[PDB]
Amino acid sequence: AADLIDFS
Amino acid sequence: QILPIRFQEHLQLQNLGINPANIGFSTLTMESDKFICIREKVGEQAQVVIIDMNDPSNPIRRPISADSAIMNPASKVIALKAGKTLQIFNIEMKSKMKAHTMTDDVTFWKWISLNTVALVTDNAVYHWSMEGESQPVKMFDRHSSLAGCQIINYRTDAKQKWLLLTGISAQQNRVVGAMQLYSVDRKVSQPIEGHAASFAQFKMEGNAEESTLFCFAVRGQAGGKLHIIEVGTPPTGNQPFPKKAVDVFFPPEAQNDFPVAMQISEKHDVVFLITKYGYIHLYDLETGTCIYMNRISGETIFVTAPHEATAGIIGVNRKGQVLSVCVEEENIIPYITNVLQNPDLALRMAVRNNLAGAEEL
Repeated sequence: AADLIDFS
Repeated sequence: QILPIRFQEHLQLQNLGINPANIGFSTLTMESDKFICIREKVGEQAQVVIIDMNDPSNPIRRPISADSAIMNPASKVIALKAGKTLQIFNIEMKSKMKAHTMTDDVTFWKWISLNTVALVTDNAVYHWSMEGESQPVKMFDRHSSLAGCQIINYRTDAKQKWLLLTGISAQQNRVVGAMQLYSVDRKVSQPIEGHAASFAQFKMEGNAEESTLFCFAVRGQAGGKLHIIEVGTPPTGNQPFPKKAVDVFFPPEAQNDFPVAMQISEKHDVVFLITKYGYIHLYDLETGTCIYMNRISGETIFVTAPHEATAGIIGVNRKGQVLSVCVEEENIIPYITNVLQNPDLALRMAVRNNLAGAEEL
């Protein structure tokens, strides 16, 4: 399951 | 001209480029006075906007694929979900702290403490501790009286032994509140008609131990009532807290109004009640005596939290005004003596909560 938030 | 409460505007979210279409119950969360989170689609891309209330003019936007976002009350730790997929992130560490996959969609969730998330599904309520490798634990099964309600809130006492789930629905063309009060120790549910509630700790003079109080407000057929009840057997040695019932007034032009939020000040031992259609009420926690009533707005305040600084209540309305109400510590005792003509209450509150103005009565 992919992260539900992107910090990039 | 002196009022027993103080209003304060902290923020207009439209001054930060928040689109008013995202200022509502399902897209804006305020789990404590420290942060507001807003979910916005900006082009194709879902984002969360995080407003640090200590640095409000510098919000951070981050892409998400979550259907819901709730910030921890104390820490830049965010809980995100998409259907059954739950994730916890420490934002400063850019790190996934915890993940869990539920077997039911979570229709409502919120932080009930510094370290615990409450999850409501179609049929049950769970607590998920952030300690170690804890996974969600079922607290109780939902009562049939809340079946097909919009879940609007969940609250607990300090020790998480008394749990209260609140739903609303349209019945006979009014908004009817259905609450479920659960005893963790006795494993029994009590359905209660109610619109808004809070627990509170209150130490009666002549008691060694605090009492655990359950306060709720309802607009029933009987009309507006507020109740203050001790839950659980008093600590041994303690006198029991005598139950209070008092009326909640609605004016004739607010025939469709009802309570939507309650916060209790443990500094002042007062109950703040806010109605759907913009009225504020202040009640004494000890006696239930109505201290004050007034219209804030025509505007619905759709989310509230404790305001730690003022021991008050903070909220957001559909315009994006971030507004707090607290006791005006300088006026409350003069106001109760002179305007309410209740020197008895005035004097009790003066010594109980160490306030000024009962020197002269």
